[PDB]
Amino acid sequence: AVVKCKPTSPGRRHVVKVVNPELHKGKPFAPLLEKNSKSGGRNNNGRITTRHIGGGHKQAYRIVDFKRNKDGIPAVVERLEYDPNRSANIALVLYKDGERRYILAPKGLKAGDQIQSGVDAAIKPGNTLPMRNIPVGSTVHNVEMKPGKGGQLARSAGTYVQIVARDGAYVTLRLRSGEMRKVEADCRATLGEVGNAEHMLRVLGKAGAARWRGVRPTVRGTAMNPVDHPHGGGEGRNFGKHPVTPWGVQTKGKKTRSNKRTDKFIVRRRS
Amino acid sequence: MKRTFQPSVLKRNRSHGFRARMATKNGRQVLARRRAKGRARLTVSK
RNA sequence: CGGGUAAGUUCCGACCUGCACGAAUGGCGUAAUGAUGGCCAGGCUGUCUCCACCCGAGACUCAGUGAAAUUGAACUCGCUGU
RNA sequence: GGAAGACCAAGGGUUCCUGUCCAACGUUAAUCGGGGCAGGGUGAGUCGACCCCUAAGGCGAGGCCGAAAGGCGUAGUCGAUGGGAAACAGGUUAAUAUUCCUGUACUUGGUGUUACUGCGAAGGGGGGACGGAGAAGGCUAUGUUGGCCGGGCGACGGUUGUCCCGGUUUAAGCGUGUAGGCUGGUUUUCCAGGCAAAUCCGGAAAAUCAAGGCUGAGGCGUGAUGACGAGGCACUACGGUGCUGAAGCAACAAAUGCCCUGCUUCCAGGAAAAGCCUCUAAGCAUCAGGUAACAUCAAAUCGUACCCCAAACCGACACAGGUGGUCAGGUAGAGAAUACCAAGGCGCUUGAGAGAACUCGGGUGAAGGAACUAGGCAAAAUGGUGCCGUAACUUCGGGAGAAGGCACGCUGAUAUGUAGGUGAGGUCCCUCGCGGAUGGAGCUGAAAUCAGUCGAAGAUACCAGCUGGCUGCAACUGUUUAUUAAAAACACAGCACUGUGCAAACACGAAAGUGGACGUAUACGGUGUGACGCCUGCCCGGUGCCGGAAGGUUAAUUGAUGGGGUUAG
RNA sequence: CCGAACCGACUAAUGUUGAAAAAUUAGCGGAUGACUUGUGGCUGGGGGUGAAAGGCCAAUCAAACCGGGAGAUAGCUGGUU
RNA sequence: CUUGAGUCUCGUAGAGGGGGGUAGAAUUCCAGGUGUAGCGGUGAAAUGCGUAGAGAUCUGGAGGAAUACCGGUGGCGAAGG
Ligand SMILES: [K+]
Ligand SMILES: [K+]
Ligand SMILES: [K+]
Ligand SMILES: [K+]
Ligand SMILES: [K+]
Ligand SMILES: [K+]
Ligand SMILES: [K+]
Ligand SMILES: [K+]
Ligand SMILES: [K+]
Ligand SMILES: [K+]
Ligand SMILES: [K+]
Ligand SMILES: [K+]
Ligand SMILES: [K+]
Ligand SMILES: [K+]
Ligand SMILES: [K+]
Ligand SMILES: [K+]
Ligand SMILES: [K+]
Ligand SMILES: [K+]
Ligand SMILES: [K+]
Ligand SMILES: [K+]
Ligand SMILES: [K+]
Ligand SMILES: [K+]
Ligand SMILES: [K+]
Ligand SMILES: [K+]
Ligand SMILES: [K+]
Ligand SMILES: [K+]
Ligand SMILES: [K+]
Ligand SMILES: [K+]
Ligand SMILES: [K+]
Ligand SMILES: [Mg+2]
Ligand SMILES: [Mg+2]
Ligand SMILES: [Mg+2]
Ligand SMILES: [Mg+2]
Ligand SMILES: [Mg+2]
Ligand SMILES: [Mg+2]
Ligand SMILES: [Mg+2]
Ligand SMILES: [Mg+2]
Ligand SMILES: [Mg+2]
Ligand SMILES: [Mg+2]
Ligand SMILES: [Mg+2]
Ligand SMILES: [Mg+2]
Ligand SMILES: [Mg+2]
Ligand SMILES: [Mg+2]
Ligand SMILES: [Mg+2]
Ligand SMILES: [Mg+2]
Ligand SMILES: [Mg+2]
Ligand SMILES: [Mg+2]
Ligand SMILES: [Mg+2]
Ligand SMILES: [Mg+2]
Ligand SMILES: [Mg+2]
Ligand SMILES: [Mg+2]
Ligand SMILES: [Mg+2]
Ligand SMILES: [Mg+2]
Ligand SMILES: [Mg+2]
Ligand SMILES: [Mg+2]
Ligand SMILES: [Mg+2]
Ligand SMILES: [Mg+2]
Ligand SMILES: [Mg+2]
Ligand SMILES: [Mg+2]
Ligand SMILES: [Mg+2]
Ligand SMILES: [Mg+2]
Ligand SMILES: [Mg+2]
Ligand SMILES: [Mg+2]
Ligand SMILES: [Mg+2]
Ligand SMILES: [Mg+2]
Ligand SMILES: [Mg+2]
Ligand SMILES: [Mg+2]
Ligand SMILES: [Mg+2]
Ligand SMILES: [Mg+2]
Ligand SMILES: [Mg+2]
Ligand SMILES: [Mg+2]
Ligand SMILES: [Mg+2]
Ligand SMILES: [Mg+2]
Ligand SMILES: [Mg+2]
Ligand SMILES: [Mg+2]
Ligand SMILES: [Mg+2]
Ligand SMILES: [Mg+2]
Ligand SMILES: [Mg+2]
Ligand SMILES: [Mg+2]
Ligand SMILES: [Mg+2]
Ligand SMILES: [Mg+2]
Ligand SMILES: [Mg+2]
Ligand SMILES: [Mg+2]
Ligand SMILES: [Mg+2]
Ligand SMILES: [Mg+2]
Ligand SMILES: [Mg+2]
Ligand SMILES: [Mg+2]
Ligand SMILES: [Mg+2]
Ligand SMILES: [Mg+2]
Ligand SMILES: [Mg+2]
Ligand SMILES: [Mg+2]
Ligand SMILES: [Mg+2]
Ligand SMILES: [Mg+2]
Ligand SMILES: [Mg+2]
Ligand SMILES: [Mg+2]
Ligand SMILES: [Mg+2]
Ligand SMILES: [Mg+2]
Ligand SMILES: [Mg+2]
Ligand SMILES: [Mg+2]
Ligand SMILES: [Mg+2]
Repeated sequence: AVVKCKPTSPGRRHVVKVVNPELHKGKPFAPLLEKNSKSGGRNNNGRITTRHIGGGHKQAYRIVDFKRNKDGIPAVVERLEYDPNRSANIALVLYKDGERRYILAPKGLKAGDQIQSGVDAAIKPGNTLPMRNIPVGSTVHNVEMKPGKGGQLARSAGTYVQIVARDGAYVTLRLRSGEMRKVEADCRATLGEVGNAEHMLRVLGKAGAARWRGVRPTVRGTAMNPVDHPHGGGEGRNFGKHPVTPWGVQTKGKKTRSNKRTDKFIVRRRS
Repeated sequence: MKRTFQPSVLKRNRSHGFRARMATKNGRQVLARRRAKGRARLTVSK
């Protein structure tokens, strides 16, 4: 549910929380945990290569099954859990043979539900099939781009993909961006939408709430000196130039896609 | 007031010690230079 | 122009003749917050009228130790002129 | 005296102790010294390092990449600031001591017996193993008072008592298993999981019992017929040694320490690997190996002095500076504030006089009270607890400690000490205990009311908000020009535009790669704006961006055609 | 929210051949957080890092330090027995 | 007391309400085929669209909204509907 905080202090007045009473309150499933230490946005030259990253809360990595290739064996949802690594929630599922795995939690999935993968799985939310076996027009998520590679599209909270057509070895998908994209029909997809759609309704409310998430402050280029940024300089607030990135490329409409290798799969760009 | 030299022997040896000098060709040229000058103490290594 | 003062180039409220405001290089408001800018009042006082006395640490004298910047050379006054 | 005491890490390196010397060093003198010279001093199976194990990160056989130098990285191998066995009390030196001595312990390993016996890993599983905040209960450290024991009878009125002073200490280990915390137990059968196997873990189905296990502070017992112990006595080379030794209990208060890696709750969702336990594979078969008891041997090496909020470290100085961790007594107090003290440590390495101006740091001030000044700068002032009471405005939380006001010491009574807390003997019960119930002796003890009483003054010292009215700017908490700027600047939650379909855009990089992200459009980057409320109008001619692609123009490339040089003729 | 430790640095006086090449004293702000701190690691000079002041990168910063090209060049100033 | 008011039994008509699904027509857009100089609009025009191939015509796709005929001074609802 979406809950406004009461304004008992200035840093709380605008906070809006997403509170889900169904998420597990205890610890995660340890055999599927890994450590995952932070980067500060720095690569192996030790240089900052993505600005505005650092700090935030310590986080363990949950191994999530994006391939969904344990075919023919049913699993039951044991519990939903918070995952710090992503916007979606995850579900711990127990297979009939006694194996446990984490999956992205689809909308509507709850403890006790049954799921299955494979060519013969039923058309139900949480089931995974090759898109060859999914009716045209369906809503799916966690879509593979190459067969067997694992889900890569529509994984964020509340996202989904529409199967709009099927021609030969390929299906045409409408992505969340609005792009129409061809993908091999042997690629798998999970029925339904990714859950936790209220994610986008939260309001951080204060500066520190962004710092808790590992985001460091953004300094506007127009607030700098010319040596630092093309926008810098001026006696007072001055601008007088076409907006650019810190490295000089136009940043208000100039397109940057240049991938002739994958152009053949884009039926229609998002705009 | 806190001054610039705050000694630590581990940091001294890791930063400037004999084995650190031997690890790169530029560090071995430091040692070659100091041997040619005839320094009595080649490095910080105690 | 009005208010506040005995008296107000500041302040507050207006007027519009905007040298040269104006709508996300945002416009107009806004409770709360501020070692933030301006203005007024009560209390308070050596801030002041106008300073007095006192207690300590130096300054001063004696003994011991013992610097510094500077320095062409000096037998190194005023005035009016040059 | 929450240090200017005690003790570590770091850093230093003989500064430590003793004798001797006073040139230089010491801001003076120096017989003294962290100074000179000489001698002495650091004792470990248990403390630390080394060691086993890993984090960030480093290096890295082959490998991939790069003119060369080199870059990245796999298998690996390093790397603590983290995980991993075990010792305490007393005594002793001029100087070391959990290291020496006395007493009493514990751990790991090698051997060898004996008894019994499926052992076996580079593999599987378990465990190790983990956040923030908050709330209590049970405790101990520790303190206070009484009792006890020893001593005292007071330089000046009184002091044989409801008087004064001191002491009243004891460990690890071993045994016991309590307040509390967690979890149902046991036995069969079966199985697409745990790269193979598995009796282990996971899963399924039955039967049966309902209490079984795990964890755990403290207490109690033992350790201890010991040790220590106020003092006494005897010697001193008057520094100190030698000898002996009483009581050695209870109640109450009580941590920020322990139970507690608990419990409750929240979202921002909280290392790793080994030691350890367990399972089997290859293999081994009356062998090896395993388990237990007993014996015996081993536990090396390096550090250990001394300073450590400092005269020994970082600051050129015996420099108002800087420096992480641990300990935490009394009275008042909410307190680790503050005042006065304890243990303990110090008076800061020039002194002696004098009592001018002027400077510095403070005290008080007649009448006036901001007239001072750029400006109330500075100063003065306010200041506690309980109760009464409190406006506009407001995002309904605030504003608010608004403002303003009253009470406050001591003595007696209520009540020879109350409400409350604590809780003995006794008594009863028991599935007999570290038990339940009853009962309340003793101990501790607010707050209030009534009456009285002293002073100019009872929050008496230290300590400890000045308040209100109008307005600009920024929503707010934050950040910044180390060393003249803390702000209205930066950031910020929120908003919008825009890029990005994943081998993402983008960034570091001749490259390999790496970050973005073990993320996937409810995501990620860039840009502007800057909570919230009401809103955000017109202009696409210019510059940019986006789309279009018929025509004009146009590169390398191609080399038609024309012209020339040469000369067989 | 009030307030010590701890982290800061708004005002004033002193100091300015300082006790100190940035402090002392009286007041001042934060004080469960975008907090603070120990140990170790990583980023390198047209480069880093920057809640952005051209701030900081060893008392050095509109391009660190050290060595080299190097006796750069100096239509300028000084000096020239 | 049973005549007002209500309960039960059986049936009837209804665009009464809430939720979900689906169908066909049409508009627009996208792609392609044929085809060529106009289309569109008005009182008349112009802006606009079109030789970069529109309009027209055929095929395929995407998507949203509304439900022709039935349909009625017909029905249902407290009103809004
Ligand atoms: K999450
Ligand atoms: K910003
Ligand atoms: K600018
Ligand atoms: K810079
Ligand atoms: K500017
Ligand atoms: K400027
Ligand atoms: K270093
Ligand atoms: K702008
Ligand atoms: K606004
Ligand atoms: K301020
Ligand atoms: K103001
Ligand atoms: K001196
Ligand atoms: K007496
Ligand atoms: K020692
Ligand atoms: K005191
Ligand atoms: K005198
Ligand atoms: K009582
Ligand atoms: K106060
Ligand atoms: K505003
Ligand atoms: K400030
Ligand atoms: K700033
Ligand atoms: K508002
Ligand atoms: K608001
Ligand atoms: K324009
Ligand atoms: K334009
Ligand atoms: K930390
Ligand atoms: K330097
Ligand atoms: K440079
Ligand atoms: K009906
Ligand atoms: Mg960013
Ligand atoms: Mg994340
Ligand atoms: Mg932003
Ligand atoms: Mg600037
Ligand atoms: Mg530029
Ligand atoms: Mg301007
Ligand atoms: Mg302009
Ligand atoms: Mg006027
Ligand atoms: Mg006036
Ligand atoms: Mg005005
Ligand atoms: Mg403007
Ligand atoms: Mg303008
Ligand atoms: Mg506009
Ligand atoms: Mg504009
Ligand atoms: Mg604008
Ligand atoms: Mg603004
Ligand atoms: Mg010496
Ligand atoms: Mg000595
Ligand atoms: Mg001596
Ligand atoms: Mg002397
Ligand atoms: Mg002499
Ligand atoms: Mg000496
Ligand atoms: Mg000596
Ligand atoms: Mg390498
Ligand atoms: Mg090699
Ligand atoms: Mg490694
Ligand atoms: Mg190792
Ligand atoms: Mg360590
Ligand atoms: Mg000693
Ligand atoms: Mg005790
Ligand atoms: Mg007497
Ligand atoms: Mg005992
Ligand atoms: Mg014991
Ligand atoms: Mg505490
Ligand atoms: Mg010692
Ligand atoms: Mg001294
Ligand atoms: Mg000092
Ligand atoms: Mg400190
Ligand atoms: Mg105390
Ligand atoms: Mg104190
Ligand atoms: Mg005098
Ligand atoms: Mg005087
Ligand atoms: Mg004075
Ligand atoms: Mg005074
Ligand atoms: Mg006066
Ligand atoms: Mg008087
Ligand atoms: Mg007076
Ligand atoms: Mg007055
Ligand atoms: Mg005046
Ligand atoms: Mg005047
Ligand atoms: Mg003042
Ligand atoms: Mg004062
Ligand atoms: Mg108060
Ligand atoms: Mg008690
Ligand atoms: Mg103004
Ligand atoms: Mg602000
Ligand atoms: Mg602030
Ligand atoms: Mg400054
Ligand atoms: Mg300042
Ligand atoms: Mg990649
Ligand atoms: Mg702005
Ligand atoms: Mg600062
Ligand atoms: Mg201060
Ligand atoms: Mg505050
Ligand atoms: Mg505070
Ligand atoms: Mg260089
Ligand atoms: Mg500037
Ligand atoms: Mg510097
Ligand atoms: Mg340059
Ligand atoms: Mg040259
Ligand atoms: Mg020269």
